[PDB]
Amino acid sequence: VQLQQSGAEVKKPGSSVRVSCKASGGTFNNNAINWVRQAPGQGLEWMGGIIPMFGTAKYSQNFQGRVAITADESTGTASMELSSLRSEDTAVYYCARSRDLLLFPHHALSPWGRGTMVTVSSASTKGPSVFPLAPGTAALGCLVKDYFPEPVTVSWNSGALTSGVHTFPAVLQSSGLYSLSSVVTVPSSSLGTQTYICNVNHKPSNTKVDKKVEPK
Amino acid sequence: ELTQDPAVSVALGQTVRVTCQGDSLRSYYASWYQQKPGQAPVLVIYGKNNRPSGIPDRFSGSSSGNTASLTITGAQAEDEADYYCSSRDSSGNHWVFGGGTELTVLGQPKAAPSVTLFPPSSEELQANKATLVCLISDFYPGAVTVAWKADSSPVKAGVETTTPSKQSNNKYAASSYLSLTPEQWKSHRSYSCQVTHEGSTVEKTVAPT
Repeated sequence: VQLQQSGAEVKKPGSSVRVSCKASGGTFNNNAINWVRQAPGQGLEWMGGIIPMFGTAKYSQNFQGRVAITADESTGTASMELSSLRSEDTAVYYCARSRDLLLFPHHALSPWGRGTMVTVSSASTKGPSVFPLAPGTAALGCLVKDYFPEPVTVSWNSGALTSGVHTFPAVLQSSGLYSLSSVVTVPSSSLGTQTYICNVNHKPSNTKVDKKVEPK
Repeated sequence: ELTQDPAVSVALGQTVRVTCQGDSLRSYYASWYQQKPGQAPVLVIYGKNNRPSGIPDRFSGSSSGNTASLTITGAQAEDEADYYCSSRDSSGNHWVFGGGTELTVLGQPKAAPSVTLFPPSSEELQANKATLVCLISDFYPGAVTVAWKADSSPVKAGVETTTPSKQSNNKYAASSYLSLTPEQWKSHRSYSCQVTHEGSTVEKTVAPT
């Protein structure tokens, strides 16, 4: 039983966002789906939950009036809509399963989805520029420059290459835009012969770009 | 409301205890979540000392009055994380979380930063921009500063530098970016990124040559 969540979003203050949580097995059965958020660098806060089998939901009073959770038991999908958005709603939003109350009185929240980053900002969206960082071992990388908002993801060779990869936390520039880099450490003997490609994804700008990184 | 100590330390291989307190714990059992940087929380203990599948038996829980405790024996570097307690509220309607406890596992070796400095790419120069990229990783403890030089002269303008962030191996990462015109980049003999860590300096240089 795994939970899959919709992708990162950006919304302007005053608007609304809908975030999805999908059950891998196609069904929620008996269970509740809970929504828990985490503002950057802060703790966890429960927002509400639903039992899709009956559609019954309860909400944190911190949000009552601008949160609504619904579900489609037929597609095993649950959605949380947060409206009248404010900057302080910028957070990663998780879904997490709880089991039936009376049958599992002492159980908790598990499993958790991977989280959905939602940024609430009136600043303009900006897709990144991607540049190759050309190379015992050698380091090579990709520069992901001047974008907004978070997040960006980087994979290497379409995810085939994971060992030796380090994707750094973004810098928030004084300009208000972000930049990050991803580097992989590889055997220098491989530089002539092995193709290395970074795959950069920035959902808010609908950016999906590959860059081959060659020796100069 | 649930309260926890903001932080607790433990020596490598030893036993650490994280406490949780609140009136709702009179009604329900606390549950405990482990969260590492950039990751979703993971349930480790619930109910009367129950462990979910795949959680090692080094983790255990107990409860008493309006308190609960998470105990980790034989602490490993890998146990370093934030630990949250949670429970149903006294009403039994909603969920409440404690503020989290930052667990530090001590005894980690001093480690110098690995520094990698990249010059501007051909592609970026062609687009009439120039960014030097200084990438700093695997240092401990997590305190560095970064500075730049043109030839042997300090350069403070056009610099954007992160504060250190904890890596998954409990060492730290940081980065710095220096923006130049192509003309500036071409003008000097070299540029340097200089990283200061624990009274030591790591300087890497690049040259348009």
